[PDB]
Amino acid sequence: TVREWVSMAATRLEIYHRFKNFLRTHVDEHGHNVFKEKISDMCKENKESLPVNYEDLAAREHVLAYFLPEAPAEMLKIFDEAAKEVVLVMYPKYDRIAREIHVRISHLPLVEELRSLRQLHLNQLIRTSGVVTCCTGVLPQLSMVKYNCNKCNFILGPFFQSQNQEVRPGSCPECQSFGPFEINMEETVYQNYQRITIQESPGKVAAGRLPRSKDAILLADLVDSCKPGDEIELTGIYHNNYDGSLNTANGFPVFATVILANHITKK
Amino acid sequence: FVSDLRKEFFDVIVTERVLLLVAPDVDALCACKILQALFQCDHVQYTLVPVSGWQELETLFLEHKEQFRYFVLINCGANIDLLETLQPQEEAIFYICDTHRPIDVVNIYNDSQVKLLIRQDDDLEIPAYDDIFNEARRREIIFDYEQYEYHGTSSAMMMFELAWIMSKDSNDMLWWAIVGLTDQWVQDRITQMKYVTDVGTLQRHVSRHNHRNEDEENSLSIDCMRIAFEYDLRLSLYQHWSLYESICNSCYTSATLKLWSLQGQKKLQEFLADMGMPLKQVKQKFNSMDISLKENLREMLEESANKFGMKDVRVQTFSVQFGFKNKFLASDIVFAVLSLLENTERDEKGTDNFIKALDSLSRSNLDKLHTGLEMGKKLLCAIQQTVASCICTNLILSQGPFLYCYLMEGTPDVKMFSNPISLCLLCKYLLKSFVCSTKNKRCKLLPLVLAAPLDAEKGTVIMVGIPPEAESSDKKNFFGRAFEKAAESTSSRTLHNHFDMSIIELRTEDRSKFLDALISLLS
Ligand SMILES: [Zn+2]
Repeated sequence: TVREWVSMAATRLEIYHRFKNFLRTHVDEHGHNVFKEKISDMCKENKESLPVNYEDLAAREHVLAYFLPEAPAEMLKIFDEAAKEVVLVMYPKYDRIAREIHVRISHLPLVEELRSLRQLHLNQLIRTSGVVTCCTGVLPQLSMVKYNCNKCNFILGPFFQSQNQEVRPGSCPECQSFGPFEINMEETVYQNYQRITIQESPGKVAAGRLPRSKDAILLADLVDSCKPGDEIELTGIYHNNYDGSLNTANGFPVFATVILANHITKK
Repeated sequence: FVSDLRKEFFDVIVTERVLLLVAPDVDALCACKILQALFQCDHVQYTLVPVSGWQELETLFLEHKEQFRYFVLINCGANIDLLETLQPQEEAIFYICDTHRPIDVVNIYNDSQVKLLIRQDDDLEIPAYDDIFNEARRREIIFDYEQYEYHGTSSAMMMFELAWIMSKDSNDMLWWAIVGLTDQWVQDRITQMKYVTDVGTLQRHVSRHNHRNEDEENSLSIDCMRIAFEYDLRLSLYQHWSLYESICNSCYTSATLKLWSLQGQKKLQEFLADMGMPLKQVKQKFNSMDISLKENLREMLEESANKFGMKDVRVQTFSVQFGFKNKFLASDIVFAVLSLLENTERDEKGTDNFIKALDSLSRSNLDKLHTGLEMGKKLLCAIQQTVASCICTNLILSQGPFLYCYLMEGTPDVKMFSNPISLCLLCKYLLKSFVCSTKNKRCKLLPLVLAAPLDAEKGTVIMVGIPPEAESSDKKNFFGRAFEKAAESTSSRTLHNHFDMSIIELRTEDRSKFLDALISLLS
């Protein structure tokens, strides 16, 4: 599995160094350093999102360009860390205006349709297109929860939360008060949340068939980048989420599917 | 030429009825405040009447020529022969304390009525008495002596010295002297070296008065004036409105970064990013910004300015903190008082404009000071917009050796510049911005002659001119003499009511011939 190989510490460090070298040393057709200008424009307008084109990444690193579409989570995390390091080197004071630099992947060679997604595409970086039909408001979501212990008043460390399950607390050093654990509102870190709904294009839908739809999740800078009735090109991680209600309804164990959005382009 | 002030000036007028005539400028107002403090302390009756121009000066002298004998004039009536125009008597004694250096020769050589309080240790080249009064050599000396109109030492400093000799000096008088000096600096009437020397002198006085000691300045209560020396930034009113607007509307930062152009805006954004301050905090009011961002603002601003080609971003000035919340800088007071003096919405009751300007300088009229600060912000924004409009649309034409620009009637905020000081400030700011923007080496060392529609009904346009900009200029201006000669040559209808000969009025009809004659004369 590519996930196991990229999970290796030495492989992780090698990928980190390769991405740092790619960011620092990538000349253009005229020799200009593209990422210097990109980071300058990003920090000049107080953004926290850095776009990366897949074509030049493949041109300068084919191994990583092959690893990415198969393990899009850890690879993107390493890319984010390397980008943050490079930005901090270039702009030492940017730790005030931002706390995490995100990497957005553009021009992914593979393009699919909402009607041809099967279990083969699970946990893979896919690229689809469609028309937005629904857009909920921006709600806050728990990013890193800081559980406390009533037995000792000491507060446990951060616990990352995913969009697929409910995070549970760990173990206190010596007084094992697993039960009496709560959440404080002044140290927990939150993040923006928005769940859009995309459907097939009016022109591209088969006459005999009916339009299909899939749910997408937008977080952090991605929120409020779409409005209902807009044609978009969505790149994200196809993700599988259990839904017992559908199981009971259909009478057969079935799971819901959602897309964790990573890059959105409006055409 | 008066050598002693404790015996030849004060004691002469202690038991008499003085009449004070004060010209409309911040330095004159500060000197008047100090003189009023001394007079009220010594139980001396006086009458304070505003004087604006030569005609008003003559009329007001005629009104009170009999009721009073001793006359004191501040920042007026020293570059002309007052005796000939006023026609005074033997009893009348005129004390004159004015900053204009080209003093009239007749008033210099006279012991009857004109007892000049102007210091004799200044850079003044007095011509020989025998050469002038005892013939072509006399004309040569006249032309070599009255060529320029450079200003001199501050009146407020002389008043503070007079108070110091009498031991009746308080913190309130020192603050007024500081405000007068900073007013001279802001208008750019004194050289940088002279400003530094005067700042050193006032720093010595401040160190004398504010004799800090442990448990003496700790048990000392708040609400006592505490003037201190501060090496602060070169931004205008940056402690009242947001830092962003202060940067975008000043004169050093706007000219250096060429903020009138879009590339200037991009460079400004890069500068702010290099400093390391969020755009949200920078656009908020200075009193509501985060504490952490205001810890070492001066040093980081200086460094990031040094990277972006900005060197002289720090200047030496003073402060004041009389209470829990009140805290100002000298330039803030200068801008507020200047705005209150020259107002267009309050064009009615100009004497009341002077009254409000004078009242704003007391610690019991802070509300008027705040209104002055708001008006100064509006004035700065207006002059910045006008400068940008003039530069972008190329309304400045290099008509020979001197540049000529005319403000159209339909141009917004044109009524603000009918006033003299506003017009001068606009002229200097526009010249500096244009010099920073243009690339022609020859054009960078040329003077500017700005105009404005003074009065529509009579077809009179006000005209002004400033000396060419240079790294270390002598502040000497020859525009008055050239204007007068060109007016005589063209038989033009011009008026010299203002105490500065560089500012004259001119009819619309006589504009073209006057300009052509000036071009020919300066050639
Ligand atoms: Zn515990």
